[PDB]
Amino acid sequence: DRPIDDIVKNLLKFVVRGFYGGSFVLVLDAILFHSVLAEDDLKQLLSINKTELGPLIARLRSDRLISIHKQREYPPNSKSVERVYYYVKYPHAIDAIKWKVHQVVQRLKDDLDKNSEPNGYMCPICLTKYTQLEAVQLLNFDRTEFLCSLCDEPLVEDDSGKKNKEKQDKLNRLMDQIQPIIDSLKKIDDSRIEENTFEIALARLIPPQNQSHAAYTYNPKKGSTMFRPGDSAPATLHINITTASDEVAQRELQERQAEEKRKQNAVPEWHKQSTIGKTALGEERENEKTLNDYYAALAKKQALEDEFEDV
Amino acid sequence: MSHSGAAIFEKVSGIIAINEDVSPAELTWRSTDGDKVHTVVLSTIDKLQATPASSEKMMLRLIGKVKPQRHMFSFNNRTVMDNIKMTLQQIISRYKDADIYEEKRDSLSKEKLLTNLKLQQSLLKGNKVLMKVFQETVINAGLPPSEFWSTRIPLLRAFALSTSQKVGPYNVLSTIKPVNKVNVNLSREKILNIFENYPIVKKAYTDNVPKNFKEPEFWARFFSSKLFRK
Amino acid sequence: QFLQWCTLQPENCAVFTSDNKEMFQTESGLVVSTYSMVANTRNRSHDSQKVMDFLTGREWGFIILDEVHVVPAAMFRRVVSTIAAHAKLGLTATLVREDDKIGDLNFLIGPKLYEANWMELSQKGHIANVQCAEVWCPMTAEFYQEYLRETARKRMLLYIMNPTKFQACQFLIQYHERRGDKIIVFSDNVYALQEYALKMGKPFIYGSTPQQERMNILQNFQYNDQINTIFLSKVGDTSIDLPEATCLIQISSHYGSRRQEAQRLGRILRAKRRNDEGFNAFFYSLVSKDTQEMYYSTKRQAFLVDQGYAFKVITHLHGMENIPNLAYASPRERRELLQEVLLKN
Amino acid sequence: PRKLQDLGLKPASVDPATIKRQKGKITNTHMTGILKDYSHR
DNA sequence: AAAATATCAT
DNA sequence: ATGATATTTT
Ligand SMILES: [Mg+2]
Ligand SMILES: [Zn+2]
Repeated sequence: DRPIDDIVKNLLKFVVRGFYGGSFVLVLDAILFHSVLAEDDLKQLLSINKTELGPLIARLRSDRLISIHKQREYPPNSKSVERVYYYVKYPHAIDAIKWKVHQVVQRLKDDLDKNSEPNGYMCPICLTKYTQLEAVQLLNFDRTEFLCSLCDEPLVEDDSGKKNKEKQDKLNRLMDQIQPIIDSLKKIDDSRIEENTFEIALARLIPPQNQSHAAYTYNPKKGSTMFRPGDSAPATLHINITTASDEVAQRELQERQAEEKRKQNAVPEWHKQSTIGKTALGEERENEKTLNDYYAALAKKQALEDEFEDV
Repeated sequence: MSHSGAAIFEKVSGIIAINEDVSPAELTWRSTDGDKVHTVVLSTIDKLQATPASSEKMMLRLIGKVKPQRHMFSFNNRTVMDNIKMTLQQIISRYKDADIYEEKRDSLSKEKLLTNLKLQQSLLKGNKVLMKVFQETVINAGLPPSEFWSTRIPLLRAFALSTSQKVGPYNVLSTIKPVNKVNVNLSREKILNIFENYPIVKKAYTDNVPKNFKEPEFWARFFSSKLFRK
Repeated sequence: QFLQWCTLQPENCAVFTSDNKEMFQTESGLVVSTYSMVANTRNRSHDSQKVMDFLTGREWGFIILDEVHVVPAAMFRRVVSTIAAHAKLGLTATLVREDDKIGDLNFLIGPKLYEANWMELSQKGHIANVQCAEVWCPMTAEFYQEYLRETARKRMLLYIMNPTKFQACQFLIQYHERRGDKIIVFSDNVYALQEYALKMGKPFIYGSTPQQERMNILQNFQYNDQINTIFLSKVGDTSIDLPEATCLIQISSHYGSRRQEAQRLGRILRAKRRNDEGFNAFFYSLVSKDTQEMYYSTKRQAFLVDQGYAFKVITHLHGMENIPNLAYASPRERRELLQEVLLKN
Repeated sequence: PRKLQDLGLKPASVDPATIKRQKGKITNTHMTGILKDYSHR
């Protein structure tokens, strides 16, 4: 329950809200409120059919903000069914977010750099783009205009010359609107996050429904060496108050223990006295009351059977 | 965390929580919808049983004092069960231990010595021959009681000093050694020394004497607390 | 012991024993072996032969002849000649030998450099005090009559299996087990050893026992409360360490030989609880009155008398009659045992 | 993770491929079973 | 499990 | 010189 988990949760919520639609927020928030959600349970929670949930789950899996886990279940009174669970793998989600943010920033930076380059040329008819260097070898004999090789028609200058400021504004807007992600990423990198799996995610589980069919458990097959891709990750105190009666009792027990120890090391009888001639082996209560009454007079004068183990 | 976790009760999923602030501590499980709520007081619970870790299925059953009452809880993750099981064991053992214990259950001036009536009675009760002579010489004889103690001042002073002297201060807590289950012994003199040397323990004790819980449970909590370590 | 008390590492330690013939490949190191392996001349396996050739190959600086009281044997003398060492040291506790070969040690290894007083070390608290005793076990009339007629070699089995001796051994073990004392009962006669052990439901060690079982019994008897007493044989008479043992009995023993008596007594002279105040180990010798065992026992304890130990004769064992159960109490049981022992020869 | 490290950013994940997945006859007869094996101390 | 060589005592 | 017991090897 470290604050790092909350920070990562905030990063995921902000990223989903800012870079995904509405239903995406619903799906990812549910698996963020509940550590692991079954496919059937998720549909019931959001009241969205399978078709609607299709694009949401698939898209979130592509960006690796969510992870899937398929396991066989054996309900007591139903046919075995393969269930699907969704949970968040923080190391992958953070890495995917970091790379994607870098790519978007880099792409805009490259676009801004490219725009400053000379416009170029393009043919109006065949719509073939000619660069400044490439067009300079196509000018006619009269040195008047550039002629397209395919069409033999004058070329027309390219646009985007005046967009120089537009790209800079676009880059400025993104960085202004992406600052929370950068701050969250910096905090995440400062600390360390342990890799999450289905078993670990089940710890922070809040059951969605009273009688969900899916069993939110994990019982891997015994002695199964099979490995699947993307399925592995890196006293009581007793107190006894002693009173006078107990104190003397403890002393008596200690004395008895000492006596037993002394007797243990004592030499046998046959080793102490020379054995030769022995046969060969082969009322006061009334007095107290009258005193109490007398003293009382004084003071007045002055004034379901299963395997189990004990725990 | 240890206090709260996910569990299934009566084939219904829900959240199981442990409340220790309210005495006695109680365990309450509530369904996801909240329509179903069950509460069990740990004081009544006596024995706790858990399925072996080898078994795939995980459950915890609590059986209380009487057709004994039983309460069974099922968990999803094994780690949560261990934390819940450990905390329940601590409280169950602590409450059981308390039940076992319950089942077991100037002044030296000559003038003031003469005037000290209570001291005279205490001495006379303890001694027999002196009481016998006092009865003869003050009940039927009629000699003034005050005059009798005039000639027995040294005996009266010695008796008073036999209970008006106290041992010197010492590091009481450093003498306590716990010596898993560990037995540590305490004595009334030991309890008094702790209160005198450490007023904070006295302030904590006075509040909880009859109100929070019985005295024996206090020491078990105290020795298991970080305050004792500090 | 070498590992526990020095800086040497396993790289330089190799044991040339029957269990394993591992040899050290380091430039130099310690090699511990046994007399039989080195002394053997006629038939030795090739795998052992290579290690033996390795032993004879390099020149050694030091050679320790542990238990040097057997070197003067007919064949063990070859160990000194075969192995070439500059300095040879012999270490033994009982420099006693029935024949006149003990003096030969002075020209096989070297002069007797040093000696220590058994009594002196006992006072210093280094070796536990022992109160030796020699219990006299009378032979019953039915048993005794068969003793006289039988021949000498058959004579041994009559008094070793004396029913009175059996009762004495049972009483001493029961009495000393109450005091929480570990008891070792030596018996050179294998048949008597097994018979006593089976009746008493206690373990035993001798030649037939494998190395693994023998070690297991030794380790178990050292660290288990239930197994307080174990019987032994000639194998354990010499050169074994076991601090737990405090008491000791011998129902039967080899012919008159001071070496075995001293060695058996030494088995309980290193008790860890020797410095405790007012402690005395025990050493019991059960013999049959009027038999040849009395002659041997007197001749078998001469070395102990010279060193200082004194033997006390115990004619009567107090408290034996009150024992609820005593073996061979009924006359029928004695007769059955007499027939069983007689059928042996 | 490799691309992130090359770009100069600390990666929070690792490549899954780097993960690691992890006698002779006994003469002492009558008393063979009662005694337990105290191999070490 | 059976052979063979030593050792320790008569 | 013989008989026990122990040890090593095949
Ligand atoms: Mg030695
Ligand atoms: Zn064109």
